[PDB]
Amino acid sequence: FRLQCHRIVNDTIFTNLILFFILLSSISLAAEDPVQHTSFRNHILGNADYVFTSIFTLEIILKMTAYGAFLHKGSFCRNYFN
Repeated sequence: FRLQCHRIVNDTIFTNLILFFILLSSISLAAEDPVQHTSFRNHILGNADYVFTSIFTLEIILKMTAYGAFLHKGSFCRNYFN
C-alpha cells in the first residue's frame, strides 16, 4: 500500500513537474496584458490562463502527501507548499 510514494518519487515526476512549472510561469505571467479592457481575445486568454492555473493547482495538490504526516516538521524548504 506504500508503493504510491515510490510511484510519486519515480516515473520521472520531477522532470514533468519542472516542465509544468516553467510553462505556467512563462505563460500565466509574461502574457498578462496589464493595461486592457475586458476585450474578446484578451478575455478568452485570461479565462484560459485561469483554467490552466486551476488545473495546475489541482495537479500539485494531488501530487502531494509523499511522506505523509512527516514533512510538516522536517521542512527546511518544503514550507513553500504553504
